[PDB]
Amino acid sequence: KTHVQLSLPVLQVRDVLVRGFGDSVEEVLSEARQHLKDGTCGLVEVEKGVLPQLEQPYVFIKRSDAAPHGHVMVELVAELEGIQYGRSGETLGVLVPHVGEIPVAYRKVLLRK
Repeated sequence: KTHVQLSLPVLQVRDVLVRGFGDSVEEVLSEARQHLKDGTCGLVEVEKGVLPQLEQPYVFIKRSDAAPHGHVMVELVAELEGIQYGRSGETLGVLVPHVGEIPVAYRKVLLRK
């Protein structure tokens, strides 16, 4: 399938134990997709002071369209030193590994895969 329905655990930035997916744009997009597929991917909502507490390169989910079955359609954009790899809509948040942190909420997304 070109798209996959996912429910992403929303984590508080200060709870996150593994604060990024790796060391290159290509690695973080690779690892983010692997974690999304394996159900081991969390989402941190981007507010003032969040991104400086996470590791670059960042992986964003961004709105790709204006929402089947409650799932917002999203795609992955990476960012490293202020340059984005990909072009998409509004940030729904920043993806991080999930290693058992307790979420505050779930974000239903339809991931272009």
